[PDB]
Amino acid sequence: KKRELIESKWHRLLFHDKK
Amino acid sequence: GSGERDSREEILKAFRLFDDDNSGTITIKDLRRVAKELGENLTEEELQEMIAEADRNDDNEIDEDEFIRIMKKTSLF
Repeated sequence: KKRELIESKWHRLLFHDKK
Repeated sequence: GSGERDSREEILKAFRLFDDDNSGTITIKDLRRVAKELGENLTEEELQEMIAEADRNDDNEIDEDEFIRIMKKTSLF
């Protein structure tokens, strides 16, 4: 689901909890 | 009753941290800068997908409203 996969990047940038 | 003490603040901090180039908007350049700094060597395409997901202004820069919108959308804030 491209939508999810893309949203996951915004998620990842800020939620970059060390990893 | 958040009002002043609302997620809006945190969004705005994130907006500023993202907007390295200080365009008052988060550009593809800003996203690359952020990503690279985190270690995420993202491609033009990956970034443009992110851009396009948030962008409803057709200027290629995520403005405050758009950022607020996607930050809510994604449960980022």
